[PDB]
Parts: sequence; structure tokens; C-alpha cells
Amino acid sequence: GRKLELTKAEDTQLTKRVKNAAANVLRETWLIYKNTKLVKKIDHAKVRKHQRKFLQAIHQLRSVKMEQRKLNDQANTLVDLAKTQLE
Amino acid sequence: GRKLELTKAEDTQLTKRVKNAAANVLRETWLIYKNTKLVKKIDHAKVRKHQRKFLQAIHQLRSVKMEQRKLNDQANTLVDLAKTQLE
Amino acid sequence: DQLTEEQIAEFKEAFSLFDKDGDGTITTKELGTVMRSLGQNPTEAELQDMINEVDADGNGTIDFPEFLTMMARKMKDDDSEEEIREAFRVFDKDGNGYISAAELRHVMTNLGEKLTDEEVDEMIREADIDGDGQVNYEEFVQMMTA
Amino acid sequence: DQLTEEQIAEFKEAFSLFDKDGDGTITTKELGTVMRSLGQNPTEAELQDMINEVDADGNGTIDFPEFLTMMARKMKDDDSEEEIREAFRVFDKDGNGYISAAELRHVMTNLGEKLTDEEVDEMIREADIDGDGQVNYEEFVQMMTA
Ligand SMILES: [Ca+2]
Ligand SMILES: [Ca+2]
Ligand SMILES: [Ca+2]
Ligand SMILES: [Ca+2]
Repeated sequence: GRKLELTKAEDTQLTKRVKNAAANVLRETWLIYKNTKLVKKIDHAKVRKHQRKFLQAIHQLRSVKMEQRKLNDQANTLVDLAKTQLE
Repeated sequence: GRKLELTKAEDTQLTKRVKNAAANVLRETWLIYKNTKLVKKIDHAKVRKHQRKFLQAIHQLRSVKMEQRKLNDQANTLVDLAKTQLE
Repeated sequence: DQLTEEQIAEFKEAFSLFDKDGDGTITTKELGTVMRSLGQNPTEAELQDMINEVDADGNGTIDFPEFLTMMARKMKDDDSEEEIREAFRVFDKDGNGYISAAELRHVMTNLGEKLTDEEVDEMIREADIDGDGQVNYEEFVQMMTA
Repeated sequence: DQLTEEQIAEFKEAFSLFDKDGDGTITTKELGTVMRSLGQNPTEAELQDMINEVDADGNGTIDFPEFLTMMARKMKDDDSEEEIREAFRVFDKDGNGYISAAELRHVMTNLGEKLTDEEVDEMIREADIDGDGQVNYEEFVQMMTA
């Protein structure tokens, strides 16, 4: 029997959250790189602006990943419950 | 400057969720073990009952862990924002 | 990820754990109820996402054949040794790898659903391998999962 | 995890990003507003937990000295190479390690906050190292994070 074993861990809403935030990670990574490495004189205010936007986009992608991990474990919960009937 | 670097990733409510569910993981792990390995005749209905309770407790602990990861990244978001002012 | 005849009938019993009114369909509302009976708290959007993940005909509810695709895709199981160890470690106050028999009794007779002092007798009898009144929970969990 | 004089003044500027009314205190409500301006959606309990984590005097709000303990405890930063790579990989349709210049233009001129076709010119000029009209995003991200 399955004993103490449980289901192995391997949306449109999340999908668009991901693509907007990912584009923004590309956008701000580029703009921080340009403004810290390809300019004669570094405009710190500009860098600060894009660092805010950069962290916002990185953390949005993190929030999506964590929500997908939560969703996956919720589905695993259903499957683990269904699987009790195999006993 | 910090460039593209961000804060490194290393409650009473959650605390009691953890202790109740952890105790229940101990409880059901024991009762499944006893009923599948220390009995003459395996009562499958009994095993099924404790497998339901076991998965419920394991998944509750998972939900707490994921909530703590979410909380930690929220705090890291605040710190990353505060840190833009170092630029 | 292909299934058998005995499992189909068994997963039919499973479907009834979810289809609380028996109309042969699982709604977000029914899924909420079940997930909450398992001590979880999915939001509305999370419930819809779980349905949406396996809703072929896209009619907003899970039917029995949609229920079996969820299952086929996920039959693989995994050993729970490490997670169970972490649950014991919640009660390892000094993080020394041990929980005394007295502390285990305290935990188990007061927290969660609880055991009776007598059930705890049997549990400690198995757990206290060395008879030193202390439980090396890593070793104990490995015995129960072997 | 000890801090300097310049950083204290700087973190004072930081405090004002959060203390929207300036009463020298950050409430759950003010934290919500800020976290939402960063495109996040913490629940009430999450906001209270963030305050509670660093609320010494336990009066329910974060003051500036409580704000510096959050910071001292967390000054360490980490390289973002891998996470940035994963963001590019969102647009790698075949998962082959490349995004064409044309696809990058499409993404960047239509999604998120967007760049102008001219900003994209400069970005692609840097990204298309080999001048083959294709961006090896792993290599490009490593150049920008070096
Ligand atoms: Ca129904
Ligand atoms: Ca359906
Ligand atoms: Ca205030
Ligand atoms: Ca306070």
C-alpha cells in the first residue's frame, strides 16, 4: 500500500502577470545597465527610478512563482485525497 | 553601486497552525505505521481514515511554509525599495 | 501515466468525496468545502484555477473524466521521510536531534487531535529504541518509513 | 549587520517613501499602499505580520528605529543573474536559448511599460553580440551583470 507516501511534487490571469513583469524585468535591466555602464556621467536619480521599477518587476515574477507553487500543492492535496480510495 | 543586486533571501497565528499540524503529522504517521506494520490484520478503512488525516496535516505544514516564503519576500520587497535610496 | 480498471472504480469512490450533491459535477463551491475540510483556505481565484487546469469542455466544473486526467497526470508518489522528520523537529526545543519521552507525551496529549496516554505508551515504546527515555526522531521516522 | 552614518540618513529618505502622511509612523494601511504601488497584493494579515516582525514596543506601527532593525538584519545582497535569465526565457518560444531581434522588439514595444523603437535599437545593438539578428540571452544577461 501507499503507507506514508504522497503525490510527487514536480491560468490566463497569471500568464499575463508573467509577461508584463518579465518584459519589465528586461526593460529595467537594460536601462540600469545603460545608465550605469554605457554613459559618460551616471545620473543617480535615473538609476534609482529604474532600480525601483526593476525590483518591482523581479518581485512580481517571484509572487507569480510562489502562487504557482501554492496552486500545485492545492492540486496535489486533491489528488492525495482521491488516492486514499486506492487503499 | 548595487546595480542589479537585490536583498539576499535566507507571527503567532502561523505558530499555532504549525504546532497543531505538526502534532497531527506525528499522530497520523504513528497510527498509519501501527495499523500497517504492527497489527495482525490490516483494517483498510482505518488506514484510509488516518491517511486522510495524514495528508491534511502534511499539506497544512506545506501551506505554512509557503506563507512564510511569501512573507519573507514581501519584507525583502520593502528592504529592496528602502535600499534604492543608497544609490 | 496510464490507469487500470480497479483504480477507475476506486477513483469513482473518490469523486463522491468531492461531488457533495451527486449531480456528477464538481463546482468551485464544492471544492472549497472539501479543501477547507482538509484545513486549507483556497481563494475563489485559486478554486477556479484548479477547475480550469483540467476543464476540457470549459463549462466551469469538473466531471469524472476530467477528474481522471488530473489523476493520470499525477500518479507518481514520493517518500515522505524528510517532511515527517521536519514535523518532529518542530518539537526539538534545542535542535539536538532528540525529543524526550516526557515532551513527546506532552505534545501528543495536548496538541492537534491528540492521542490518549495509552496510545502514547505504544508510540513511545516503539520510538524510544534505546530505552533511555529519549526519542532520536530521525531514526524513528526512518523506521516507520522503511 | 551593523550600519553607517551615510546609510542612516539615506534610510531616513527611505522612511518617507513609506510614511506617506509623515507622522513618523508606518501603519498597515500605508504599507498596503506602498506594496500595491510595487504591484504586490499583501492581505491584511500579511501587512500586520510584516509590522509585527519588527515592532519592538508592540504599538502596532513601525517607527524609524524599528525600520533600521529590519534593514540591519538584511543588508546582504545577492546577484540577480539567474532570475533575470529566467525573465528572458519567458520569451524564448522554443526554449532554444535564443530570442530573435524581431521578437525582442515585439516584446519590448508592446508589453509592460515598453521601450520606444529607438531604445530597443540601442538594447539590441548591445544584446546581438554576434550581429546575427539573434540574442543569446544567457550571454547577454551575463554581460549586464558582470
Ligand atoms: Ca456537484
Ligand atoms: Ca468540465
Ligand atoms: Ca504615517
Ligand atoms: Ca512600533
